[PDB]
Amino acid sequence: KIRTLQGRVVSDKMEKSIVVAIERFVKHPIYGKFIKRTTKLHVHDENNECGIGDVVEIRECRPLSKTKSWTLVRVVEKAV
Amino acid sequence: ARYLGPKLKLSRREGTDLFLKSGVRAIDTKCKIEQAPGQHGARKPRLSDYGVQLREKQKVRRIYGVLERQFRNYYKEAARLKGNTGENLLALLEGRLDNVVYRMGFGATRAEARQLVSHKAIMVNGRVVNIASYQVSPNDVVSIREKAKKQSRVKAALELAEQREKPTWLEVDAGKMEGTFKRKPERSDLSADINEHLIVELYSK
Amino acid sequence: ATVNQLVRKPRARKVAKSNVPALEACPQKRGVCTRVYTTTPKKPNSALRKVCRVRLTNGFEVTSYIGGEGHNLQEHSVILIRGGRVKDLPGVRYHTVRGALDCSGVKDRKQARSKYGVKRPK
Amino acid sequence: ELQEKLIAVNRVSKTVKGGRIFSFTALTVVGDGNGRVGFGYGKAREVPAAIQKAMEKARRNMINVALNNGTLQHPVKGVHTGSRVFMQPASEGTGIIAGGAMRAVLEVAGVHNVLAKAYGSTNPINVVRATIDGLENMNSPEMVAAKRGKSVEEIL
Amino acid sequence: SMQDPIADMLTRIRNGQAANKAAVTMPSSKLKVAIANVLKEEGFIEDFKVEGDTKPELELTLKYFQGKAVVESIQRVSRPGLRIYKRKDELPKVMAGLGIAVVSTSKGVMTDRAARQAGLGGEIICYVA
Amino acid sequence: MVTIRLARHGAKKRPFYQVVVADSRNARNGRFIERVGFFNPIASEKEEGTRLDLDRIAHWVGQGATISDRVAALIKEVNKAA
RNA sequence: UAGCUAGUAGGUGGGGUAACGGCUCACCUAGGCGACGAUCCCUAGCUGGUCUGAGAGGAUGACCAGCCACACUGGAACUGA
RNA sequence: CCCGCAGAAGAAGCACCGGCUAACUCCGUGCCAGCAGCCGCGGUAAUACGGAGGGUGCAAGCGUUAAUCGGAAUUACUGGGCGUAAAGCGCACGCAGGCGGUUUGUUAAGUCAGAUGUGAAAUCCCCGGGCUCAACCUGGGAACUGCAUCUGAUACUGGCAA
Ligand SMILES: [Mg+2]
Ligand SMILES: [Mg+2]
Ligand SMILES: [Mg+2]
Ligand SMILES: [Mg+2]
Ligand SMILES: [Mg+2]
Ligand SMILES: [Mg+2]
Ligand SMILES: [Mg+2]
Ligand SMILES: [Mg+2]
Ligand SMILES: [Mg+2]
Ligand SMILES: [Mg+2]
Ligand SMILES: [Mg+2]
Ligand SMILES: [Mg+2]
Ligand SMILES: [Mg+2]
Ligand SMILES: [Mg+2]
Ligand SMILES: [Mg+2]
Ligand SMILES: [Mg+2]
Ligand SMILES: [Mg+2]
Ligand SMILES: [Mg+2]
Ligand SMILES: [Mg+2]
Ligand SMILES: [Mg+2]
Ligand SMILES: [Mg+2]
Ligand SMILES: [Mg+2]
Ligand SMILES: [Mg+2]
Ligand SMILES: [Mg+2]
Ligand SMILES: [Mg+2]
Ligand SMILES: [Mg+2]
Ligand SMILES: [Mg+2]
Ligand SMILES: [Mg+2]
Ligand SMILES: [Mg+2]
Ligand SMILES: [Mg+2]
Repeated sequence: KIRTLQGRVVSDKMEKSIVVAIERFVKHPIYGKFIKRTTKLHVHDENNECGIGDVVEIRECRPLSKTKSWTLVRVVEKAV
Repeated sequence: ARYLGPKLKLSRREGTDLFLKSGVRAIDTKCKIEQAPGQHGARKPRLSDYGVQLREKQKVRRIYGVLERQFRNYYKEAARLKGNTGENLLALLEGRLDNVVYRMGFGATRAEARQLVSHKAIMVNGRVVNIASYQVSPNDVVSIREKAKKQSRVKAALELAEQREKPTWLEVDAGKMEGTFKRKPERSDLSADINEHLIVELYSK
Repeated sequence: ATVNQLVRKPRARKVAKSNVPALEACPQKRGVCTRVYTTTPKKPNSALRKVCRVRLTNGFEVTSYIGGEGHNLQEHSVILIRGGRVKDLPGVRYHTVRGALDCSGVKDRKQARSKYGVKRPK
Repeated sequence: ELQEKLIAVNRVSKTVKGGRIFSFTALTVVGDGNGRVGFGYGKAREVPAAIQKAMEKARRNMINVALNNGTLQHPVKGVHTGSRVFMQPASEGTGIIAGGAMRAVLEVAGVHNVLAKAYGSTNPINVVRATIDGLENMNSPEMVAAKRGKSVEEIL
Repeated sequence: SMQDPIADMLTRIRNGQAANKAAVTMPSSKLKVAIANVLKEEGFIEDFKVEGDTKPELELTLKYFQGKAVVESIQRVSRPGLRIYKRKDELPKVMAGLGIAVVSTSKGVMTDRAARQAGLGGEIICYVA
Repeated sequence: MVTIRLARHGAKKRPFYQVVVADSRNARNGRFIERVGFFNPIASEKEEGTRLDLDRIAHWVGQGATISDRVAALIKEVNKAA
C-alpha cells in the first residue's frame, strides 16, 4: 500500500508530461464553509497514454524535472 | 506599606467597629463612632453602587491590614482556587499568620500580633517565621518562643482574648503559649456582617 | 453578510490613525522654540493662551501649548513636548513639559507640583 | 418583606405657552427575593410623589419566576425596543455580574449568580422591561417535563 | 426554488404552532419521516402519519398543553449554505439539556443525548426547545 | 559527538541540572536530543535529589554516547546507593 | 498592479554534483504560470510563544529556546568531513 | 543563615475631591489669570481657576505621555444591517462560481468512531516539592484544539448507475 492521489488531466501537450488537478474539499478556517480548492501538479507519464479530461492515479517520486516530481500509476475512467 | 495613621479614623469612616484597638474601653467612649471623620462628618452622603462595593472592600482590607496589591493577589488566587470565590478569599485572609496569632490571643490587636511576628517571637512547627502574610496550614502548631514568653503584653493579650469569643477552628494552650491550626475557618465561623458579593463583583468588573 | 461573500472578500479592519503623528510613537520629543506668542481661544470661551511653534528633531514643526501660570520660554529655547490637545485651540495637539530641558517649573505652586515640575518646599 | 430600589430618576419638560413645565419620572423595581419581581414607572411634578407612585405601581403587577437554587435554569435571551439582553446561569459564588438596571432587577428578583450582558440600547426603561420579559420566558425542568408528557428523570 | 425541504418542514411546524392549527401536512420524505419520529419520541408532536403511494404526504399532529405551543422554538442549524458537523465531545446542549438537538449519525437520526450516550457525532440538523 | 551532560537551570546561587543527551557541538542549554534525568546539588534531606533513567542512558551508551565526568559520578552514586 | 515567461515549459543525448534536477550545454517539441490572483509595487526575519479577550478572535515576535539570513560595501574561489 | 549590643531610635510620598468617579468647605481672583479625558468651568458669594483646612485613593512608589487589546455586537464566524436614520445595481439575459425535488443500488471523497506515529524543551493549567513566605525554581500529569497513516460506520452531503 502506497500513498497516491486521483485527479483529472488538465493538459497533456508537453511530451511525456501531464497536468493533473487534484481538487480537494477543504473547510474554511474561519467561516466554516466547505470550499473546493484545486492543486495543479506536473506528472510524468511515459508513452503519453493520457488524454485531457480523464482520471489518473499518481504517486510521488524523486524529481524528474524542474517542476515534475509525480509519476502516473494507472489510468481510470478515460472516456471522452 | 503598613498604614501608620489614626485607626479610629478608619473605624469612623467605615461605620462599624474594626477591632483596631485592644478593646479594654468602648469605642464609643474612645471616639465619636457614629460620625464620619472630618469637617463634613455630620453629613451622611448617599452612596452609589460603586461606593458601597468600594466601602465593603475597604472594610475588609482595613480590618486585616492588607494593601491593594496583596489583596488583589489574594482575590486572584481565590478565584483560581476551586469552590466559592468569596469564601476562599476569606479563608486565605484568615490563613494569614498575623491573623492566626491574633485569633489564638498572642496580641491585643492584629497590629500587635504583626509586631510580634516581625520581631521574631513566633515559631511555626519549630521554625521561626518572620513574614506576617505567611499562610498557616492545617495541623500546624504555632508557639511563642522562650525569648518572648517573658513579655507582659502577651499575657495581657491572652486575658483580652479570653474576654473575646473563642474561635472553634483553633485550639490554643495558654500555659504552653501554643496553638494548633485545626482547620480552615468556615463561612459560618466567620463574621456575618462582612459581605463577599460586593468584593467579588468589584474585582470582577 | 453571506459567508460566501465573506469568503470572496473578508472584512477589512478599520485602521485608526493617531492624533499625535509628530511624536511618532514616542512618549516625548525634543524641539526648539521657533516662536513664542499668544492666541485667542475658540468661540464659547476667552483668554490669551500661550503657545509655541516648535521645530522638532525629526523635522516636523508643530504648535504646543504652555501650561501653568507664566513661562520663561523664548526663541531658540530647547523644550520637551508631549501629547495632548487643548481642544479650544485650533491646531494645538501637544503640551510642553514643565520642569524639562530649558523650561522652568511654575512658580509658587503647592498642588500638582509633579504635573508642573515644582520641587518640594521645605 | 418586599425589597425595593430606585433605578433612575429623570427630568422631563412639557414646553407650554407660558414657559417650560418640568416634571420627574421614577423607575423602580420591587421584589420578594424568593422569585417574584415587578417594575414600576411613575411621574409627578415632584420627585417624592413620582417615586411613591412608581413604588405603588411596582408593588402591583408582579410576576413569578422559576428560580433554581438562587440562579437561572438555562441561558435565556430577552428583547425589547432597543435592549437585547442575554443571561446565563453562572455557578454559585460568582455573584451577580450585570450592568446597572439588570443588576437592580436581578438582585430584587433574588438571583444571586448570573452572567449577563446588555446588547443594543442600554436605556434603563427598555432594558428593565427586556430583562423581566426574558425572566418570564424561562421554563423549569418540571414545566418542560409536564408539557412534553415525560418525567423529570427522562428529561434530566 | 425549493433548496432545503427540512427547513420547510420546520417552518411549517413553527407557522402551524403560531396559527394554532391542529395538523400540518407536507410532501413526505425519508429524512422527514425520521425527524418526525424523533420529535414524536421526544414528545414535541402528538403523532405523525405518512399517507399516499405515488407522492406521499406527511401529516404531523401538533401538540398543545395549556393553550400555548409545546414547541417553543425550533431552529434549523445545518443548512445547504453552511453545513455543520460536530464530534461527540462537541455536541451542543439545547436550553442547558432541557431542549433536544436532532443529529444525523452513522446509526440513523437520533437526539443529541442518545448520540452522546452512543459515543459518536454527526451532522446537527436542528435545535428544538 | 553525542554525549550525556548537565544543562544548568534554575536561579542564581541555586543551580538545578538537567541530565540530557545532546550533540556536543550544541550549546549547554541549547538543542538537545533527549532529557534522561535531573540532578539537584542543593537538594535537602528527605529528597531524592538525583534521578537517572538508567535504561535510556545504557541504550545511548551502547549507541556510542560519551559521558561527562559529573554524569559518570552521578551514575556511580546511583548504582552504589541502589 | 491583468496579463507574465525563450533556459522560459517539457523531451533526447553529452557534461557536472556527494546526491535527483535546465544544474549546464547541443538539438527537438511549443509549451508553462495566472481571477483558487500570476507579474509588479510597498512593508516584513519565521516559530514555540507574549499581551489582551468569557470565548472566537485582535495585536505582537523584547528576554528564554528552535530555524533562517548577515559580518565595512560588491564579487570570487581555496583549504577542509 | 544564626547569636550578641544599643536605642523609637535611621526611614512617606504622589495623585485626586462638579458629573462620569470614592472624597467639601473657606479665602484670593472676576470670560482675566487660568483648568480640561468628555460634558464643560471663569463676566464679584467659583464644591470645576490658584492657596489653605479637611477628606479620598494608592503607597516606596505615585502621576502624566506614548503603545496594544478590552469595553466596541463600532468589520457582527460565534455576533449587525439595507421602505423613511449609511446602505437593493435603472432593468434584464447569461458564462465561471454558489446552491439542488423524490426512490433504489453502489462507492466511501466530505462526515463520524477507534488505533498508531508525531505535534521539541521551556511557557499556560492541575496535583505536589524546595527556597523562613511570596516572586522564583522544580517533579509528575494534563494540554498542544493540528497533521499523517491504518481499521471500521453509511444517517446526511458528494461521485457513479438506474
Ligand atoms: Mg449603540
Ligand atoms: Mg541531462
Ligand atoms: Mg550523464
Ligand atoms: Mg529541482
Ligand atoms: Mg527589515
Ligand atoms: Mg469581546
Ligand atoms: Mg505575524
Ligand atoms: Mg536585542
Ligand atoms: Mg558598522
Ligand atoms: Mg564579502
Ligand atoms: Mg578537518
Ligand atoms: Mg575540497
Ligand atoms: Mg461622588
Ligand atoms: Mg485640576
Ligand atoms: Mg469666591
Ligand atoms: Mg481647584
Ligand atoms: Mg492610551
Ligand atoms: Mg470586536
Ligand atoms: Mg448597525
Ligand atoms: Mg434623507
Ligand atoms: Mg437613506
Ligand atoms: Mg429597483
Ligand atoms: Mg438531494
Ligand atoms: Mg453540484
Ligand atoms: Mg472517508
Ligand atoms: Mg511542549
Ligand atoms: Mg512551600
Ligand atoms: Mg513544571
Ligand atoms: Mg451516500
Ligand atoms: Mg447519494
